[PDB]
Amino acid sequence: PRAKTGIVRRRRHKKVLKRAKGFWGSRSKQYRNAFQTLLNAATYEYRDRRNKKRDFRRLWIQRINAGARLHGMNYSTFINGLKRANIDLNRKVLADIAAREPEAFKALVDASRNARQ
Amino acid sequence: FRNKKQRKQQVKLRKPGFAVAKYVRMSPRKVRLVVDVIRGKSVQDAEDLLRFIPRSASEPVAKVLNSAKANALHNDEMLEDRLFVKEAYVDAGPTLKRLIPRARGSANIIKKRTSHITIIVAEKGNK
Amino acid sequence: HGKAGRKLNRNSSARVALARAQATALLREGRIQTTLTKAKELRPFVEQLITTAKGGDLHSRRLVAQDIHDKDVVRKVMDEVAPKYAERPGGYTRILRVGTRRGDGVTMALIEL
Amino acid sequence: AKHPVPKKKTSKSKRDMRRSHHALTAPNLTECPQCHGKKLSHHICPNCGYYDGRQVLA
RNA sequence: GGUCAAGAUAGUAAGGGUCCACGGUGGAUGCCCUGGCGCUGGAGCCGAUGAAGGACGCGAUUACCUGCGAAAAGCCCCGA
RNA sequence: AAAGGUGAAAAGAACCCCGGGAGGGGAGUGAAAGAGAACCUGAAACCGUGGACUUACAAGCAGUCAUGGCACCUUAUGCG
RNA sequence: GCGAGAGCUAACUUCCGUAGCCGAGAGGGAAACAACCCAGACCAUCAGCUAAGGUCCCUAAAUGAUCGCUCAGUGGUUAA
RNA sequence: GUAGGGGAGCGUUCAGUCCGCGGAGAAGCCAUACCGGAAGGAGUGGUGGAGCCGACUGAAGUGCGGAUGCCGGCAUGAGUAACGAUAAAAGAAGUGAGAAUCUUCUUCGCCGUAAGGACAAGGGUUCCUGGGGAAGGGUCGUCCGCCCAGGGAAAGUCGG
Ligand SMILES: CC[C@H]1OC(=O)[C@H](C)[C@@H](OC(=O)N2CCC[C@@H]2c2cccnc2)[C@H](C)[C@@H](O[C@@H]2O[C@H](C)C[C@H](N(C)C)[C@H]2O)[C@](C)(OC)C[C@@H](C)C(=O)[C@H](C)[C@H]2NC(=O)O[C@@]21C
Ligand SMILES: [Mg+2]
Ligand SMILES: [Mg+2]
Repeated sequence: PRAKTGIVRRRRHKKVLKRAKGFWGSRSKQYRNAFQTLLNAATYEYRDRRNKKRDFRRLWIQRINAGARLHGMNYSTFINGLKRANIDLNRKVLADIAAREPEAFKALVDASRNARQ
Repeated sequence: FRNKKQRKQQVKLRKPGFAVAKYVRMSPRKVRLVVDVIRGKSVQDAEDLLRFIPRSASEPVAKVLNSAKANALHNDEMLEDRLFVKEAYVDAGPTLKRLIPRARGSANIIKKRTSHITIIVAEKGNK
Repeated sequence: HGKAGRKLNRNSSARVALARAQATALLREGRIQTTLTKAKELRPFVEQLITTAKGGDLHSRRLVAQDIHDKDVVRKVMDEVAPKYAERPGGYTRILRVGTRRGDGVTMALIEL
Repeated sequence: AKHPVPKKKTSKSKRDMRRSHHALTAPNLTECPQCHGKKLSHHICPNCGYYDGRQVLA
């Protein structure tokens, strides 16, 4: 018996061509280019998962030394204080305190200054 | 509602103020230029603009507009001094492909594109 | 540049043929419908022809015969039209614009005297 | 061959952008002081053949 | 509230972009069979009594195909 | 070479309207005309009309991740 | 890279020896950059510590501490 | 983790078996935010209008982005180059739904050892009349060498 492609390819093709959403020009309309775009998208996808994790910590650190410097300190110094006050092991959350709770952030600056000098 | 089978016997499908000139021996883009000035204009302005637009697509277009008018009145009861070009568009009909001879033996194909000129009349009504 | 002042659209011989051709037509018919431009160029040549004829003497006649090669039109211009224009300080030619043609899409005009 | 030739297909975008000036300008239609059919400024009214008096037949 | 100054910021779309709705084009896909292929078996020569294959015809009206052959879309006999 | 397909049945659309016509809109037939003779389905490329969000200090393998704005609510209201 | 021949103790040169990497190796660094430096990616996280490299702003983190040097932008184009 | 070797599976057509579904709507097509570790699979809705899913087992013309691949459709260049001898053309009148282009009149201009006329070859009804106006005609046609019908072709001496 004969077993022509019929239905299999078009379905295979529509799947790809639907991942292609706000894809500019041919990248959303023609299969070969839509599919091709996705290979490169795969690189970006797998990489950006572990990248966001560097991206955020960066943002986190930036907010910390901003507030640390508001109370005559800095990230390097502040963190060492909290480290030297072993009791203090915030690390995660610490950026939100600086940004939302200034009263609370000050307390932790004052504790960090002790454990150091 | 019931089902599809029933609906088809129940509600029988109308095309109010619609008329189409099918298989018009003219290129779509060429025809669109004319149709583009007629969109949204009052059926009377449309009739007049057409008589003065120097393009040859003017005649066929005008002919659809008068048919759409007639249809709106006769087949649909609608009142004339309330009429306007709700919608108008040109779609492409089947291309007449012809073979032209060229230098040093080669041939080419001339595309003699056809048009489907449809215009839709509606009653304006501010209120 | 090109700050000249005349207008052809063919070759020397032809420009003169057209001029004389349409001049005979207007003078014979009194009103001709032609292309706007073609009519514009005609206006002065025909206006100048009436002034020559406005002489009345043989020379004035014979001069008209250099451009009007129709025995009858020369008589019409000499003996009929020019005398009627006696106290008109030149100007009998008027151009009206009729409106666009089908084939070329050219704007037509009328020229009458 | 056919010496200067296009390098890449021009996109639907790029092709369309070039046509942003191709739109016809509607004639400025006036209404005839007589026969009351619309006409072109500086031309004889098509309908009556008027231009102050009647010049053209019908 | 108004004039002057200093800042900041919105909306316009000639045309474009993404998405949605509705269409046109085109003939994939599904369904179908009026057409083919293979194997198995049967059957297996035609012609000077003029073949195989054709030309020109034959119709009330006939270009094409069919059937025919100036007795020409048919004539006679037998059977169903 | 390529070329298939109205409908169960031609009941193949009398009559009306715009148009020289082509083409359409109705009326009628039919279960359906969402089958009308460019007659089964009618993908995609491609060409359009309409709507949403948008774009006229911008350097671009066109995505990807993050956040904000607008819109929407039929595996779908914390979820997108 | 190291150890030699060839070659000008030239070549991003050639031909061996030997180790490591690329080939088939993503991630960090070295602006950019197969090979150098660090380190071998089973998947998920809007957690933590470190390597080489860094901590004025672009750009994560001391415009750090102490005793000195250079004043040529040397740093951030080679010799007699 | 490349060549390569090894393992487990997804999907398509056909077949045998079983369970079924379907004009109160099958396949196919279209939309989707659901499921599975992947190939993939389901729900709902929309179209369609007569066939078909699931499970086991069997067999293959069984899975496509590439081959300056083949067939077909459609884009780009682009409303661009061109519209085929630089022998012109003008006006009037007519016809017609419609006229630069068709008819007629008066001019103009180009050939005139030809761009006139008569054979031969070759072509095959192109001839004439009346109609037509899809397509062919590089534009447009009311016209034509195009389309339809009817007609026309005459030999003892001319060629054979
Ligand atoms: C006149 C048109 C005619 O072209 C020519 O004849 C010119 C003159 C000829 O030049 C020539 O052949 N020559 C011979 C040398 C002088 C002249 C030349 C060469 C290069 C550029 N210009 C002129 C080419 C340029 C030459 O290419 C050249 O070939 C060389 C072998 C190598 C060159 N490379 C390096 C760029 C290439 O361009 C080729 C081989 O043709 C014949 C090109 C191929 C594609 C070809 O056959 C075309 C279809 C050709 N046939 C046709 O009918 O039309 C064409 C286009
Ligand atoms: Mg030295
Ligand atoms: Mg391909």
